[PDB]
Amino acid sequence: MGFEVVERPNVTYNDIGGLKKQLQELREAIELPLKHPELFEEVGIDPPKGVLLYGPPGCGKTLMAKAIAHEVNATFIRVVGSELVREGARLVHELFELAKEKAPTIIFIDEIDAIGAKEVNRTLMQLLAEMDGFDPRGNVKVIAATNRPDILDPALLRPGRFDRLIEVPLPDEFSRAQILQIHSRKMTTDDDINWQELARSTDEFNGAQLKAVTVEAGMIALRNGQSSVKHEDFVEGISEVQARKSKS
Ligand SMILES: Nc1ncnc2c1ncn2[C@@H]1O[C@H](COP(=O)(O)OP(=O)(O)OP(=O)(O)O)[C@@H](O)[C@H]1O
Repeated sequence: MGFEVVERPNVTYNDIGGLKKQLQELREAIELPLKHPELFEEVGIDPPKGVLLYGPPGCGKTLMAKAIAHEVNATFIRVVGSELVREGARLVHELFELAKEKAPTIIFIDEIDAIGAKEVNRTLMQLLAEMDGFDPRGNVKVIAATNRPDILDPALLRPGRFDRLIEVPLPDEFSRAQILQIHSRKMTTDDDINWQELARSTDEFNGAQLKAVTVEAGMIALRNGQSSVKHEDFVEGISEVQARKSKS
């Protein structure tokens, strides 16, 4: 095993709420040079080998990464940084070898800070070696995620590495309403549902907690033997997810 391999992920840009601007930057960074690498050679600019997504948990970094891979017909391989801390230089190598074999590939490195906090450590040094190894205009791209871009060893941020940075922030009020709608699409909801009030009531929620709200709302409707989900069900679901946060 070692790291998640997904032959072709079934996630699209329509599954992502809000994030239009940051999704566009990532598409311009990875999708454009994959679909039309010849343009980047004509103009004489090396596209980025690594894109670092940063921001708080559950705001859709992983989503975006899977969605890119889908659009561009690539394999998606995921490693978790905290799992790479024990060996593991060997594992980073096997990762990039496989990724080349199953190319086109999108490598997603979660929690990169676990490995690259600031003659460097042996696992981190493999990541550096592997990225200097493969060339841009090539068809293996790396995407990394972290809370703390400030705590990263500046060696990761040097040219030819993760020299393209995108902030993936908490959803704004409009985004939150989209996120709830998106995760309610498979589920019959009343016409009388006020998505925008629900969005006002979820100040500081992330995408994962908004999805969880949809899930509890659906579960409350079930326990009540309803055949559709009511506004008051979403309001109780918000209240439940807020309770769980408090129970870290
Ligand atoms: N903008 C969004 N639109 C739709 N769903 C979202 C969004 N953000 C988060 N979610 C939901 O929450 C779940 C977790 O999100 P995701 O794993 O992408 O967050 P993250 O930024 O990768 O956090 P981390 O990598 O630190 O765990 C996803 O499965 C997704 O379904």
